[PDB]
Amino acid sequence: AEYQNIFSQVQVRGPADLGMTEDVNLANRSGVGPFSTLLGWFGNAQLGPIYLGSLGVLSLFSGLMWFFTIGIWFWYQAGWNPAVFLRDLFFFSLEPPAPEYGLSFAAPLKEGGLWLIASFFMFVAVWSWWGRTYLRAQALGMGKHTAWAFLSAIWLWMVLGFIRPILMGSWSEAVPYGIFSHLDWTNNFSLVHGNLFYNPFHGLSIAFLYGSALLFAMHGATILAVSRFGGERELEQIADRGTAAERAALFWRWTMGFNATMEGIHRWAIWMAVLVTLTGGIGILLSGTVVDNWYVWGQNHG
Amino acid sequence: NFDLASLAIYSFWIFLAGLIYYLQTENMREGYPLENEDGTPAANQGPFPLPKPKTFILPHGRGTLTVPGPESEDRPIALARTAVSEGFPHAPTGDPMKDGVGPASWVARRDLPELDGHGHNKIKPMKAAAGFHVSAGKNPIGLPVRGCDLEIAGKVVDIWVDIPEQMARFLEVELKDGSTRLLPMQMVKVQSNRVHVNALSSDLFAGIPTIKSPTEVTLLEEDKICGYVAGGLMYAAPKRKSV
Amino acid sequence: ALLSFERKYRVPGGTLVGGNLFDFWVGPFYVGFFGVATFFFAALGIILIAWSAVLQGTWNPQLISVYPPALEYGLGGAPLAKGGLWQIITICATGAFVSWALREVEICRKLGIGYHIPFAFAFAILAYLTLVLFRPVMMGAWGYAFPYGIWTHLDWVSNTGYTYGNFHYNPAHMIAISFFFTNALALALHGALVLSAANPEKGKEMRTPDHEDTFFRDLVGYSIGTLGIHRLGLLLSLSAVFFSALCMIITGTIWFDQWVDWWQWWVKLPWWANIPGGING
Ligand code: BCL
Ligand code: BCL
Ligand code: BCL
Ligand SMILES: CC[C@H]1c2cc3[nH]c4c(c3C)C(=O)[C@H](C(=O)OC)c4c3nc(cc4[nH]c(cc(n2)[C@@H]1C)c(C(C)=O)c4C)[C@@H](C)[C@@H]3CCC(=O)OC/C=C(\C)CCC[C@H](C)CCC[C@H](C)CCCC(C)C
Ligand SMILES: CC[C@H]1c2cc3[nH]c4c(c3C)C(=O)[C@H](C(=O)OC)c4c3nc(cc4[nH]c(cc(n2)[C@@H]1C)c(C(C)=O)c4C)[C@@H](C)[C@@H]3CCC(=O)OC/C=C(\C)CCC[C@H](C)CCC[C@H](C)CCCC(C)C
Ligand SMILES: CCCCCCCCCCCCCCCC(=O)OC[C@H](COP(=O)(O)OCCN)OC(=O)CCCCCCC[C@H](Br)[C@@H](Br)CCCCCCCC
Ligand SMILES: CCCCCCCCCCCC[N+](C)(C)[O-]
Ligand SMILES: CCCCCCCCCCCC[N+](C)(C)[O-]
Ligand SMILES: CCCCCCCCCCCC[N+](C)(C)[O-]
Ligand SMILES: CCCCCCCCCCCC[N+](C)(C)[O-]
Ligand SMILES: CCCCCCCCCCCC[N+](C)(C)[O-]
Ligand SMILES: [Cl-]
Ligand SMILES: [Cl-]
Ligand SMILES: [Cl-]
Ligand SMILES: [Fe+3]
Ligand SMILES: [K+]
Repeated sequence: AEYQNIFSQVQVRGPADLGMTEDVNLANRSGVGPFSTLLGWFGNAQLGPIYLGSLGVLSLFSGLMWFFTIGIWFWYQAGWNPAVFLRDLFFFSLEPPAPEYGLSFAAPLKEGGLWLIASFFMFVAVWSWWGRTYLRAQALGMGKHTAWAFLSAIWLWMVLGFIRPILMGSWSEAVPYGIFSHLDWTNNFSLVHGNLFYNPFHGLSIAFLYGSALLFAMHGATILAVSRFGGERELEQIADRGTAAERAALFWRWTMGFNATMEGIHRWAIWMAVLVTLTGGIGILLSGTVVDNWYVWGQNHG
Repeated sequence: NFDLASLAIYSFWIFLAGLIYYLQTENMREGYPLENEDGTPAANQGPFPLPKPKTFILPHGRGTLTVPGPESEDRPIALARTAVSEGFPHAPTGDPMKDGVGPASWVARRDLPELDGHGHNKIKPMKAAAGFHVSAGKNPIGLPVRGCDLEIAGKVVDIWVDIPEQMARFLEVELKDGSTRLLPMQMVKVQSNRVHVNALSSDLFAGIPTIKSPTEVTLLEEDKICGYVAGGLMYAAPKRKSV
Repeated sequence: ALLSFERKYRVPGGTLVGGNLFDFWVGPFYVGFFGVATFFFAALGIILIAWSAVLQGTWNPQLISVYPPALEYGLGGAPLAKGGLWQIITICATGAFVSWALREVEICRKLGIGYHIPFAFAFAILAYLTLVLFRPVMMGAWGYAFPYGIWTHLDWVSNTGYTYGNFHYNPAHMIAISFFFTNALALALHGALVLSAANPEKGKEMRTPDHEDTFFRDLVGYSIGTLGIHRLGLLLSLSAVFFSALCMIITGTIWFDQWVDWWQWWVKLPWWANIPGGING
């Protein structure tokens, strides 16, 4: 058969790639980790090095303290028996404080307090990590597109767990930490707001989520299809268009009548994705603050 | 819009229309303005205008690229109209594999090698690439190369590797006369006892474009080689036996 | 009209059917035999929908809805007004989609590229064919397929899901969702990385793929590389859809009770089954 290039036929290895320096404070990069032949059939075999400054130490520590806080709660929910822990692992839930404690921190640890602690830790972890995304870009002289893109994800998370509960006047409106419980929450949220299929922002979010799958299938299939002309080498194709970029454009022009550039496909990409959680977080932020029932809103607003 | 949701959704649609507009103009930095088949500026360019140019500063002293700008093939195109009106194909006027047309097409990219983050040639033969070796999979160096006419076209004498990405990019193949050619790795099939190249018959190998220096390739040369081998799928088909 | 670089590629050849008969373009669009097949199937498809509107008595695009054969018709045919149209429009739909994949294969042939795109598309067609064709056939009626309407199909999604309780608990649907969200993560990041290299801080030189690896290693300790990431997006997104097909092909067929209750297999496993404590004892 013709070779498809989803996995590689031959792996090559050379000296560990320690990276570009630019302005990065090299005191804080680890050494390279192992090489994995398995990853190697699909992507790069090399693992590491990683950069861990102070902001990264904070983020990880805080992140771990979150997982832990939940874990403590779970093992406790499991009466300290590991059999029960493993058995019920998807049924355990760390729930927020009752409606009765509003936005206060007055609630007992076993009945709201731990949830606040966990949320505190997750807040510090994510935000510190956000700053990492900016600073690692900066040290290398690169654009801040990643940190901006990540902000759109942060937005939906921030709306669900912090902004919306603040605007609704209680932490009881926030999502519990639990595998089954957070799915139940999601279902319940829609039931209680007149079915989220009626929320125009929900519909957009889906358009974009599905569209991201459409787009990345298109894009990735396209780069692979032109990988015999060096397609994946997108920066140099940006700087000096080659037959790879041209055949790619023309595939699409001849299929659907218009097409992209090598740099431009990546702007369609970043936005297709980012609009998922943007529109998404609007949808939710408005739910119960401005609109109690999307079926009802729909009847009065086209 | 008495209500904030209505204001929100209406504002978002306006934004999305502006975003799509902006996105589409960003994607007109190459290949535009549209042209008639004779190469002149076409009459209807569409409702989107050309963006205001941007300039990229290329690294390693290699200049800048400003797009959009004066578009030009910078090579002659051996094809001729086959109809008296727009929209039909253009017959090659000679041998399209040699002429570089159709699926054998190449672009007049820079005739320098792609450089890496440190300004070193990106691709080099593995002999010249310190500490690089095959780490997994069947090593092709030494295998006979077979074209789609089921005839031996040569032997594999090296892998050309991308240093920074640590991957195989070409196989260097020695022909009957002792010269070598690069074959894209994406167009070969490393089998246990041979390398098989479906795109080309053995007689077409000599015709693969050569590289001016035996231990680097330039972007222009990459394009001609890759163009040529891909062209074989169409143009070598009368010599492609079943399989 | 033509892109500045396009003429060199507009050579004869690559068609799968009809030799040179349809080897030509209208504007930017390649036609070919499957271009003709596609137009024919789409056109008839739309005319029937446009008619089906008439018989519903509406023209509003947010009202128009073509409903499948009522569940009592089984896997037989129904009159045009009462199901027949949907059956014929599904045939036209499949015809148009499959014809579009085969046109795509033709463009690939003419352009000398790999067949990855139409292959990718084939996964979308299969998802569709699960919903309108494989699932209904395994269940015994066209009534189980979704109807063609902007809102009515959403009505169908919700009714279908709530038949099995909270649909979230379908485990193939959990995997499917994970691939969708991870794909969107991957697309954000990939878009963002390439652009951050192509468009570096003010006054500086374009960065290099080595900057892109370095950025990700510094951040998460790993870089998949640029061949990798395109392999990845294709895999994530195709996987999202494969699990979407799977999660439905099983629902109504191997599993038809409440999905939440499926997870009882794990809970009730014999070693920890009867240990007291926890949520489940
Ligand atoms: C996949 C699981 C369910 C389903 C679940 C949902 C849910 C849930 C939602 C949608 C939504 C949409 N769905 Mg649906 N949808 C299904 C199957 C389909 C099929 C199909 C033939 O299989 C089609 C064509 C559509 C089309 C659509 C759009 C009307 C709308 C936006 C989707 C989008 O952007 O996707 C990604 C694609 C792109 C960004 C590319 C462009 C696609 C365009 C917009 C499709 C236009 C369709 C047009 C209105 C009908 C044309 C028919 C003509 C006769 C040719 N759906 C199945 C039955 N769909 C959303 C909505 O808001 O509905 C009101 C929404 O919330
Ligand atoms: C019965 C259930 C309701 C319903 C209830 C809800 C609710 C409630 C919500 C959604 C939301 C969404 N739903 Mg809905 N939804 C339904 C039906 C559907 C259907 C369908 C076919 O029926 C589809 C396709 C969707 C699709 C979607 C998405 C478009 C959207 C979530 C986007 C996203 O990426 O979130 C995922 C992305 C995030 C959550 C971002 C999180 C980022 C943070 C910063 C990450 C931190 C990670 C942390 C550090 C731990 C990680 C550890 C590391 C791995 C080491 N829904 C039905 C009608 N849906 C959300 C939305 O936007 O609505 C408008 C939402 O809030
Ligand atoms: C109350 C509703 C239930 C529910 C019930 C269901 C049901 C029921 C289904 C899903 C399905 C899905 N759901 Mg669920 N689901 C719920 C909650 C969610 C949530 C959430 C955050 O809560 C999410 C993220 C999802 C996510 C998903 C996806 C895994 C999957 C949909 C994508 C898909 O199938 O694409 C597949 C893509 C297609 C079918 C696209 C086909 C496009 C074709 C090939 C081309 C058409 C071209 C067009 C006509 C041309 C137009 C003209 C041009 C534009 C010019 N669900 C709630 C709990 N979900 C669906 C699924 O898996 O289906 C297989 C499904 O049937
Ligand atoms: C914009 C829409 C999409 C999106 C975008 C997006 N997400 C992003 C970004 C962007 C642009 C990032 O830059 C950022 C990132 O870093 O990606 C690599 C991120 C990110 N998105 C993430 C997740 C995520 N995104 C999601 C969604 C989405 N993200 C959307 C679909 C989702 C969901 C729910 O669908 C999830 C779960 C993270 C991978 C990453 C943010 C990381 C973060 O904030 O971490 C804080 C928490 C920790 C640091 C603790 C982690 C602990 C580790 C397991 C390490 C263990 C510790 C140590 C190794 C030693 C001890 C271990 C033991 C062995 C003892
Ligand atoms: C497999 C992974 C993802 C994927 C991939 C994918 N889709 C693709 C491709 C690929 C690789 C293409 O090459 C092809 C393309 O050309 O894209 C621009 C395509 C395509 N994916 C499309 C849409 C699409 N993909 C989707 C999903 C996905 N596609 C996945 C998430 C979805 C949804 C709902 O999520 C939609 C809506 C089209 C843009 C395009 C296919 C165009 C095509 O087939 O055109 C020929 C047909 C017509 C022009 C019209 C046909 C008219 C019918 C006869 C009548 C309509 C009947 C229909 C069932 C009614 C629906 C009513 C709705 C309210 C439900
Ligand atoms: C949630 C997102 C998480 C991403 C980050 C995961 C956290 C991983 C943390 C790993 C801990 C790192 C240990 C390093 C500290 C140490 O003691 O070893 C250092 C030592 C050298 O120190 P030296 O003194 O020489 O250097 C200083 C001057 N240059 O190096 C080593 O021995 C080990 C290096 C190990 C690096 C490997 C990291 C791999 C990460 Br986890 C990859 Br495999 C996984 C992430 C996948 C992608 C996740 C995101 C996907 C969306
Ligand atoms: C109000 C919280 C907002 C963010 C949503 C957090 C819920 C997702 C947690 C999923 C389950 C994690 N856990 C603890 C079970 O492992
Ligand atoms: C959501 C549906 C969007 C469909 C997009 C169709 C755009 C194709 C435009 C092709 C351009 C053809 N022409 C003659 C105007 O140049
Ligand atoms: C899939 C194609 C979507 C193209 C987006 C174009 C949106 C047009 C919105 C214009 C604003 C309309 N309105 C009434 C809200 O003002
Ligand atoms: C017939 C539906 C076609 C859908 C394509 C949508 C095109 C959006 C054009 C943006 C309009 C430009 N504007 C007015 C925002 O500046
Ligand atoms: C998500 C909706 C897809 C975007 C469709 C809008 C783009 C239409 C582009 C047609 C312009 C082509 N043209 C004339 C510049 O060659
Ligand atoms: Cl750090
Ligand atoms: Cl942008
Ligand atoms: Cl060098
Ligand atoms: Fe890319
Ligand atoms: K070596």
